[PDB]
Amino acid sequence: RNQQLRTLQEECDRKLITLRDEISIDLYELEEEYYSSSS
Amino acid sequence: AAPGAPRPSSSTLVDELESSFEACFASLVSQDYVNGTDQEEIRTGVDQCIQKFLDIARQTECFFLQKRLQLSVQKPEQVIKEDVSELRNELQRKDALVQKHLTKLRHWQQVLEDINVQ
Amino acid sequence: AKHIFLRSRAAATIDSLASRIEDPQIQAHWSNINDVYESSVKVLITSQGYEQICK
Amino acid sequence: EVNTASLCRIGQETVQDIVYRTMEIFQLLRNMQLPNGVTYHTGTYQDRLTKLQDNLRQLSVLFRKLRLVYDKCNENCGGMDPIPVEQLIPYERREIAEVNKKLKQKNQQLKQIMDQLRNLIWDINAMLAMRN
Amino acid sequence: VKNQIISQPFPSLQLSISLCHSSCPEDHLYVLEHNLHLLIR
Repeated sequence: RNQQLRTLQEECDRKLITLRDEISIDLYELEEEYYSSSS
Repeated sequence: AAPGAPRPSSSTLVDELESSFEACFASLVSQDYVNGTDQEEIRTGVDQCIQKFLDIARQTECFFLQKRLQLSVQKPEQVIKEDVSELRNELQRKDALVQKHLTKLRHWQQVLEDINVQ
Repeated sequence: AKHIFLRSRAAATIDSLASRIEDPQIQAHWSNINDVYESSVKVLITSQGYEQICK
Repeated sequence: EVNTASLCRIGQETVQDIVYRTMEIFQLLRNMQLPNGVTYHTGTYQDRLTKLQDNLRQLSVLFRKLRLVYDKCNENCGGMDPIPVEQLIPYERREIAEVNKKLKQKNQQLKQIMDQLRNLIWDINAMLAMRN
Repeated sequence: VKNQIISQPFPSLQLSISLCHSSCPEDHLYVLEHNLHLLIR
């Protein structure tokens, strides 16, 4: 059960890090688009 | 007409660019004997050719800005249409990027729906 | 304290753009790894329609 | 029908890109190592000369477009034939305004979406203290 | 006083996140997990 829950939380943390990376990519790419707006 | 003020010449701003460009490179590509001893010699010439090149470039660019300003103060409708087209392109690009990000986030959250089977 | 301070800083930065539009705008860039207490924010002048003004 | 402003912008962009291409090709042919490499038999120089010819074609068509747009500009001399140079030193647009307002509304909406995305995207900074 | 711990670094906002028995800025979820884990830490 220990190994089960550890693998579960490890995959959860991996998915969270991947989502963080995706969100940061979207943000940084949109911030460049945010500079384009001259208003 | 070396000390004279007037410049008796014409036909420039077009041939000058290619001339200056090919000038200090023909020195390189040449089917002629090259003495195997030289230092700090061609450097002066290449600095001169790049200097005159960037100078005439600056001249052309300043002429372009002058013409553009005179056109805008003459025909502002053209500048207005240009700005409208630029704004349309910017809005289209923004919408495309927004749709792409939305689709990416959708695809991402969709596959990690039941990651925890439980 | 850190949370409310970061919030106020972000608010001030984003309001700066609204308060001054004709003036050179400001781009916003935050880090990708922010510690519990430590964090960093990248901010550039980013003069409009030019890329050679990053001084 | 005229697009003279866009023409001048394209010409400026083209000459700037020509200078950029010159710099790039100089940086490229800068590290022109010995073709008869000890380890590399025929790998590098092939792609090197390929990119060389590519940049050559690029600068050629750039010069062509420059000449074309210059001829177009110098030929279409319509409006202000005198063109006073001393007229540059100081002492309808409804559709334009509507499009500007629409773009500003879309920008504000996108900014609100991005603001929400900020909080929805940090997501690790608050809880990295015990994350694994 | 009772299940509430009010505090102020400086007079700008409120504090004392808390809970109770049964029978916008998303500063709601990631404020409890930290203090929760603090005990096991």
